[PDB]
Amino acid sequence: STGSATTTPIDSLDDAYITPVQIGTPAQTLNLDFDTGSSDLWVFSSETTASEVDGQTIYTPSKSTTAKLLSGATWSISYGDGSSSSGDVYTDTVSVGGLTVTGQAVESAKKVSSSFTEDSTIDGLLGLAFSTLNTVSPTQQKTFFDNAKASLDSPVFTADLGYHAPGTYNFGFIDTTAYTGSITYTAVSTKQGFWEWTSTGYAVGSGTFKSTSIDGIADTGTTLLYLPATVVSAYWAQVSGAKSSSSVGGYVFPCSATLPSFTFGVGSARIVIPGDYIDFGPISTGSSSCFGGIQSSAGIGINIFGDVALKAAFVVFNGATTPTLGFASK
Repeated sequence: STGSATTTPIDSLDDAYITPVQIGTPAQTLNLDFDTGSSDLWVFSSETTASEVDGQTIYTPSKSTTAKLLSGATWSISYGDGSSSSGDVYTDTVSVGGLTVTGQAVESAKKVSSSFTEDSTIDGLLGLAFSTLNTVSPTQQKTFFDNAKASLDSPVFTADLGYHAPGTYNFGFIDTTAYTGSITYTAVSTKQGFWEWTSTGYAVGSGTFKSTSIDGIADTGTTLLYLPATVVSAYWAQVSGAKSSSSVGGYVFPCSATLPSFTFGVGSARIVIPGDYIDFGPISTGSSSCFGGIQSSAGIGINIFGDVALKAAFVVFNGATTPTLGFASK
């Protein structure tokens, strides 16, 4: 089997991407944030505290003839941005782009933090990291990809995120029309539960490539590119007026600037992020200070190849017995 679904930016900055997902019988379609940095499929629901729902579409398990309470199971998750959610668990039929999994754990939110309530466009998350990170207790549950894998034509999914435009998540096949050149594959460590890999270096603009190993995660659920402070300083030093602002929470730059590109290495190959992809717009409405799309990872503990980096590439998440990551230009 295969599936193919379009993923759409939630706003004009590509702050996140939503993909329609069918849950239950008859189908209830929710728009979920596919997140290769986590491993829980959770949704706003008929059980979510009413004051914490503000415009999201909800899953109502009592209206699904295939929903079954997973008795005793609870979940609770906290994300790197400080947001969180928790609740109980049903199993139900879940389909993405024509690919159907029966018995998928659907984690129903009883509580969500303010940032989820405040984002009316995201109805939940669909985790695509390794199932060892799934938070369901006392019986850990499998991701949608893990459950689908055996049925797929090939044990892979691909992320093809657009810049200010829709893109595609494919399951079970590699669309050879969706990229240019060849795909360069690189090793993955699953020891932390992430799609963790080592970039071979970077360049700023037209500058020379610096060969240096940068360990990080491929994370579709993170907006920006978080890299070591040395790398980030070298980038922003090429932008007149750019500075790190403790009050804003990162590097800012004059909105009048033209940003240089940023290149990262994948083996001997190179992915170029155009400068425009690094512009996240005014820090507040009407400001002439703009927020940078490359930020320091120094306070995180891990480097994160988020959407800013991933949307410059066609990315293969290869879930074979030894997982690997593939990157192609497009």
